[PDB]
This record gives sequence, structure tokens and C-alpha cells, in this order.
Amino acid sequence: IVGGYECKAYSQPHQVSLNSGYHFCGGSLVNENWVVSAAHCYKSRVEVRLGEHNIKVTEGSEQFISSSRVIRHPNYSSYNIDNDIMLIKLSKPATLNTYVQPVALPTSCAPAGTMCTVSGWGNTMSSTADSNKLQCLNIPILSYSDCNNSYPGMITNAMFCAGYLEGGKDSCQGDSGGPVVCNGELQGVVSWGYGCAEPGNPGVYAKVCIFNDWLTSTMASY
Ligand SMILES: [Ca+2]
Repeated sequence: IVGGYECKAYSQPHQVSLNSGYHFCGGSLVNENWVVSAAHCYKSRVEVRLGEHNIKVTEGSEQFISSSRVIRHPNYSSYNIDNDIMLIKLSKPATLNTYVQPVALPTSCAPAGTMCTVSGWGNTMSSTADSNKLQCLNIPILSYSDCNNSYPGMITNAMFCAGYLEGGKDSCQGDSGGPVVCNGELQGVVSWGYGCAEPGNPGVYAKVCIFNDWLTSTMASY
């Protein structure tokens, strides 16, 4: 996260770290058994680390839970990063507590101008902001017209842009798969962009609201 601030106590309890020997992607807990992340973060098995603030320190709030299933959206396409969403089933339920709490999946799409929060442990492009301490940033949803203008022909129904076309504030490398929360619910998944925080190159996010039926029916196959 570039241009953000260290997240406050208690504040992003749905944020998870995906780990394969190291942090490589974020994700969001959406109920006791399931995490939503980005399909480009797929690995056949992952350790989900919940209750984290500093990913390098054992704080006593963490839960480490292996995946039992990792399910990419069936229409994920790497050439264009389309349908960049994935479900991870936890091999045992997460324990919900002060530090670990799910975020709801919205059935309605947030309009242009809505202020949201993105978070993660990715690059900060800052000499004093520590990427190991979870970072938070407020970003507004951009219009479709500005999103497509930034990346002509590259924006699909499954994407939205959010951030600042002036540059300086964005998600980055290592934030992928993590949450964009708007009015308390998971509107986006960190997906792609050209560079990080560059003028004219806003962040692109998977548009969670149009995947509700895939998400809920996949999770219901207990
Ligand atoms: Ca920790």
C-alpha cells in the first residue's frame, strides 16, 4: 500500500495473509470456513494466516490454517486478468474473536465516488512506512469512463478502478488478493495496475458484487 497509514487496532479483522513459505498475497475472511482472494494468487494449497497485524512478529492473535480447497473462478483468464477472484476453504473453521472476524459479500455494486478502504502488506514505496505492519488507505471508486480511459479496452465487467489519477496513493505488489471494503462490505479484490501509484494508472480491482451467485453457490456445496 502506497500513501497509506498503519491500520489501527481492531480495524481490518477480515484481512488474511496467504503464505507458501512467505507472504505472497492477501485475502478476506467471509465466514468461518471461507476466504476470498484473487485467482492470480492461486496455488494448490496455501496456509491462511488470520489475526495478523505485523506478519513478522508472533503477537498471540494469529491463527494459521491450511487450505482444504483452492477454487479459481472458472472463467479466470491470465492474458487480460479477467475474473480475478478465488475461494479458499479452510481445513478447520476459523475461531471468530477480537482479531478475526468476517466481512460480508455485497449483492449491490458501489457507485462511482464511494470512499472505500484497501489494506495489505505489499510495497509502500516509502522510506518510513513498514510493509510488515498492515497498511490501510482510503480510495474512491472511479467512473467507468475514467477507468477505461486509463486502460483502453482492458476493463471488463468484472473490474473497477479506484484511487487517484494524480498518483501517490495505491495498492501494490504484495497487496494482491486483499480487500477493498466500501460501507462495510467487500466490494473489491486487489487485482492489477501499471506500476503502483503512478499518475494515470489507477488500481484495478475485481468487482465482487457481480460474482455473488458464483460465490454463494460454491460455498454452499458443503
Ligand atoms: Ca503477527
